[PDB]
Amino acid sequence: PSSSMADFRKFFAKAKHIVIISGAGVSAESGVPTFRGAGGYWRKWQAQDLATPLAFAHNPSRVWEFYHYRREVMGSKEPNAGHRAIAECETRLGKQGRRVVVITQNIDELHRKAGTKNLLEIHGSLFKTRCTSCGVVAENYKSPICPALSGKGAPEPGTQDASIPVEKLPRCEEAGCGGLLRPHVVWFGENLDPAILEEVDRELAHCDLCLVVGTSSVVYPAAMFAPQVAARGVPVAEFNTETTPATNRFRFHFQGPCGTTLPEALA
Ligand SMILES: C#CCNC(=O)[C@@H](NC(=O)[C@H](CCCCNC(=S)CCCC(=O)O)NC(=O)c1ccc(C2(C(F)(F)F)N=N2)cc1)c1ccc(O)cc1
Ligand SMILES: [Zn+2]
Repeated sequence: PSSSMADFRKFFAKAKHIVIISGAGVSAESGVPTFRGAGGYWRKWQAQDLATPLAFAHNPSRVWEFYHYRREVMGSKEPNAGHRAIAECETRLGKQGRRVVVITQNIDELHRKAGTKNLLEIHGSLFKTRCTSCGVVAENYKSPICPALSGKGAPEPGTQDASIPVEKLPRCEEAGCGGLLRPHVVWFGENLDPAILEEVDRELAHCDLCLVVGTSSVVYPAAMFAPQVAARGVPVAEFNTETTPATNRFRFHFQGPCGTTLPEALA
């Protein structure tokens, strides 16, 4: 694929509807642990070990400790220059009648924190809960999310399970429910919400330029979104620290941290 910033910016100057797909690399550049690839371990595990319905069924306390840790670390994390360039682009183009929408794989809300408004969080959020009894989805920023998790979630190998009884894990506050909450995060083996897929597809089907930023293009179905756009004939530019299995489907590839390349690309 082309690495001509000038040719990319010619498309950018005329694009009326830009889709920006983002993944864990953008979060890693803010120091967010992503628990995938080089993104870290929590105790002896990575995300694919704990972000599953079976893990939560068998050890909901351990899975809650993991997500508790990740919630609490966010207080010290800020959007990076990549997030900011993306948010600034949306704002600037929006005044010109031009649409920018972010479709993110990330669950850390840093695009929101940066001021992105047109945002599809296709895997949910660290800061939402879903009740396993009544299905209600709620925003939750409480620190700690429940008292039993105070001081828990420590990430060092050999840390013992808190083994919090399910009654003392986060519980639904809807009147008359009281069910056990789970993170409102899409886990491996679970499909994405059909309403979110419909919203994704509406943007993919109408965009005239697509950027795929900081993603390894190995998590499906998200990894197929930018290839679908390219197959429609629309230019796709990949901004990533390395090539990926999807790179050769795209019109452009710009190697480097997104905080380095995106401020120039989206100026
Ligand atoms: C990493 C990696 C690669 N794994 C994958 O891509 C797998 N994908 C998956 O498993 C994804 C979900 C991925 C969620 C990722 N969540 C993240 S990144 C949020 C943060 C998690 C955290 O950090 O805590 N799900 C699916 O791909 C999926 C698709 C269809 C169904 C379905 C059908 F009927 F529609 F076909 N049966 N109902 C179910 C699941 C996968 C595995 C095998 C397959 O054949 C297809 C997909
Ligand atoms: Zn409930």
